[PDB]
Amino acid sequence: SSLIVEDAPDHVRPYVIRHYSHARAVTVDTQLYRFYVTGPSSGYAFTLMGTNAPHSDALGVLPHIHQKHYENFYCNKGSFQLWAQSGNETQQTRVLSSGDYGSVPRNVTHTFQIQDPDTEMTGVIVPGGFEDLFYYLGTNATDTTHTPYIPSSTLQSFDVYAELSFTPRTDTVNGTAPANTVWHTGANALASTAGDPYFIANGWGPKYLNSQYGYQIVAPFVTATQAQDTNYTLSTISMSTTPSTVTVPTWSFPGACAFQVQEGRVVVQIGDYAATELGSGDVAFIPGGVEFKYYSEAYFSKVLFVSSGSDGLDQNLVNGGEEWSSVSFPADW
Amino acid sequence: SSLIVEDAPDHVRPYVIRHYSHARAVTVDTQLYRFYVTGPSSGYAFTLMGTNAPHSDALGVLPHIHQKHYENFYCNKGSFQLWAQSGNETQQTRVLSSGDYGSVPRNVTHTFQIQDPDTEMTGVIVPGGFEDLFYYLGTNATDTTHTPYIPSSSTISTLQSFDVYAELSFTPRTDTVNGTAPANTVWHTGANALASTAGDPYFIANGWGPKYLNSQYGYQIVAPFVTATQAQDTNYTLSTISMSTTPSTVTVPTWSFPGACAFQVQEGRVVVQIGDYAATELGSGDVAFIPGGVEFKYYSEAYFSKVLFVSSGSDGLDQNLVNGGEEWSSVSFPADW
Ligand SMILES: *[C@@H]1O[C@H](CO)[C@@H](O[C@@H]2O[C@H](CO)[C@@H](O[C@@H]3O[C@H](CO)[C@@H](O)[C@H](O)[C@@H]3O)[C@H](O)[C@H]2NC(C)=O)[C@H](O)[C@H]1NC(C)=O
Ligand SMILES: *[C@@H]1O[C@H](CO)[C@@H](O[C@@H]2O[C@H](CO)[C@@H](O[C@@H]3O[C@H](CO)[C@@H](O)[C@H](O)[C@@H]3O)[C@H](O)[C@H]2NC(C)=O)[C@H](O)[C@H]1NC(C)=O
Ligand SMILES: *[C@@H]1O[C@H](CO)[C@@H](O)[C@H](O)[C@H]1NC(C)=O
Ligand SMILES: *[C@@H]1O[C@H](CO)[C@@H](O)[C@H](O)[C@H]1NC(C)=O
Ligand SMILES: *[C@@H]1O[C@H](CO)[C@@H](O)[C@H](O)[C@H]1NC(C)=O
Ligand SMILES: *[C@@H]1O[C@H](CO)[C@@H](O)[C@H](O)[C@H]1NC(C)=O
Ligand SMILES: *[C@@H]1O[C@H](CO)[C@@H](O)[C@H](O)[C@H]1NC(C)=O
Ligand SMILES: *[C@@H]1O[C@H](CO)[C@@H](O)[C@H](O)[C@H]1NC(C)=O
Ligand SMILES: CCN(CC)C(=S)S
Ligand SMILES: CCN(CC)C(=S)S
Ligand SMILES: [Cu+2]
Ligand SMILES: [Cu+2]
Repeated sequence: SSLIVEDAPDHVRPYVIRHYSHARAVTVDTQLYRFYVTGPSSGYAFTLMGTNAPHSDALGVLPHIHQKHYENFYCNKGSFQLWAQSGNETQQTRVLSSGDYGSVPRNVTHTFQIQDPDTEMTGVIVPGGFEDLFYYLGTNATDTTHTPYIPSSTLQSFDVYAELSFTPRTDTVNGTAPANTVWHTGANALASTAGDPYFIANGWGPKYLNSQYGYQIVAPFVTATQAQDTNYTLSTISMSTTPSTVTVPTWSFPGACAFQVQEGRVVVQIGDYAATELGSGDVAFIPGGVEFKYYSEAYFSKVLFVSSGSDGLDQNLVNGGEEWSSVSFPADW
Repeated sequence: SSLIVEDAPDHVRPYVIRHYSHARAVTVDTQLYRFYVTGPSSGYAFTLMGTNAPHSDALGVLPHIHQKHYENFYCNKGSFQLWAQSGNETQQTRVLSSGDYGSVPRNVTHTFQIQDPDTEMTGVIVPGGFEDLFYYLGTNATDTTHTPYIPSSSTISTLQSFDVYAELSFTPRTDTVNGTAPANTVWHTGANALASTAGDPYFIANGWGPKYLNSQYGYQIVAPFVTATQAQDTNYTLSTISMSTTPSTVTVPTWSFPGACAFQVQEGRVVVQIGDYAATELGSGDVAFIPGGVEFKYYSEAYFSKVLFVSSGSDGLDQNLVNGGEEWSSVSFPADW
């Protein structure tokens, strides 16, 4: 019943789960999957999973579609290539490195390939419960030492539909194809409407500065425009420390939310649990209707944030802030 | 008084300085430099600095050589391109992303260019005190909020006294493809070996260099960046050390080495206990400094942590772990103790 758990709970409650906790681990070939937030733990709001894997010369999965789930690919570290296509639109591919993001709405064909030896892919899937597929195809892993990974169609019920006619394009240059795309060389926009895949390289997407509680920079990844009926938001939030004269705000939202620290040290105080400090890869989950406070102990922290509903923490900070063109906040309060 | 400090001390002593602490910050144009370890703070053993900067369409510094300093470029986050050339050898260039490493021995022409918006370059220079150059080039920055960087002839002689020798004829090559040039190079697509020849620059992509597994105090994986082979008389080692937790049945070892050493956490949560100071837990980018001859203990509270480690001398912690370990081909440690 303590706040920190080794596997996500089997019912909705506040919790924190450390990076590389057991988290119902399974392996699929050389890949190791951890389920930090599950359907049961989030009341089916979303799934937050981590995949660690070594370099592979082959695709990590055969090309496929999910008709009822929206997947979000975030590169925690290392690098992996992601391919995506909607309808008959041109097929897109990007090589994601640390902090890069790839959006895969429902009905978008996709696959990936792990490039670097110490690669970690954080997946946020909406709605929650998609992890059953990985329990099913996976082999349970005890992983006593908590090592990141181990050194070395008919799945319609799980919402997986094969796309055997898809051929991942092979004309990648400087991490992107086709050639007329912007990747780490300029600004990236979110898709103009729902249904289309899109990618945002670390620090190149739109940002908003909120100065109500110290400085926080929200970099939206998914908004109402893209989520539509899937009804969620996703972004990174970067944070300064909170000045001594500023009260750390208490929040209570209609929907569940969660974050995974990427950089820095973030303290979270949820419900009646102790204020707890989270470091890299650690995850905090807050049920809808539960009060919480968070602040950065580090001088700069950045977290990956997901929320069920259209008016979660990220959107609130955006609406209370202003457009902003830097990954850094002002030097003066 | 307090193990944690906001600026590197003006003398040798155990300390920890948190990521983005003031650290006697200066700005050089859009770049913000923090001096986590200085000549005075390390007894002149080495300098460890952090440079945070936005994308630039221009070189971050005019091409130059240092005759008496060995520089080490480590990419904490973001990305920057680095060019390097030893004498008449082929000019090399790589685009470094998170966890990538570039080695620049004495007498090697080099320059860099910041590519990504949130870029952080950790520089380790031997011997220490090299930072005086940046005190001169730079303008003091108060940076009250500790933001990573601030949003939006005559010199010839001066620069030489700082061990900076301009190479005006050097033209950084412009035929980069997939983050590397020339074509016959290995970058994120295969193993990188440390240079077998002293004086030659070399690069190691994250996780692609040689590694060693030490199983004496839990699992630790050392990934050497600089060894005696390369350092020679500069007399130091540089590597990353990855760590598992320490099993309850294993005693966390107490270490002491003649030379000063230091580390900056890259990933995870690492507890350090130095001398008679209280144990302190370090996170992303935090730096711990241990004077030579001072006893210290460290362990990882995270299930996996990785630190960038530098040591003065030929047989510091990283070399010790290697000597007590075995060749290893994975960035992960075994699943069983
Ligand atoms: C830059 O790096 C990219 C990878 O990000 C390299 O792309 C790779 O290019 C090779 C050679 O063209 C492709 O392999 C070839 O694919 C064709 C088509 O299937 C096949 O007929 C050949 O037998 C060979 O296997 C490879 O698929 C492609 N990889 C990706 C992910 O696109 C690119 O070549 C690099 N450029 C340079 C100049 O180094
Ligand atoms: C892949 O990305 C690389 C950068 O990593 C691109 O290399 C860049 O290529 C351009 C044009 O060839 C170079 O600019 C040119 O430089 C010359 C010489 O100074 C000048 O005469 C031209 O006016 C122009 O400015 C650029 O310097 C070079 N960058 C680097 C760092 O090498 C490459 O073009 C990309 N390849 C593809 C297919 O996208
Ligand atoms: C996805 O495709 C299926 C089958 O064509 C279709 O029934 C469904 O409406 C699509 N869903 C969305 C959200 O477009
Ligand atoms: C999977 O679970 C079974 C049943 O409890 C166990 O015996 C086996 O060792 C597990 N496999 C792994 C790889 O952890
Ligand atoms: C969106 O999610 C919020 C928060 O969970 C929920 O209260 C609301 O009913 C949802 N809206 C729709 C139309 O489902
Ligand atoms: C570097 O070059 C200088 C000037 O040519 C030379 O005097 C010195 O011996 C060289 N140093 C090293 C370590 O090679
Ligand atoms: C810059 O800071 C240094 C170190 O504290 C100080 O010695 C120097 O005088 C400062 N420069 C100015 C102009 O104040
Ligand atoms: C190398 O450094 C160590 C530790 O500071 C020192 O004890 C040793 O004498 C040095 N060796 C040389 C050749 O300077
Ligand atoms: C394994 C990556 N993934 C989960 C985000 C899919 S291919 S759906
Ligand atoms: C600022 C980068 N640098 C220090 C490592 C040199 S060009 S010497
Ligand atoms: Cu999928
Ligand atoms: Cu230099």
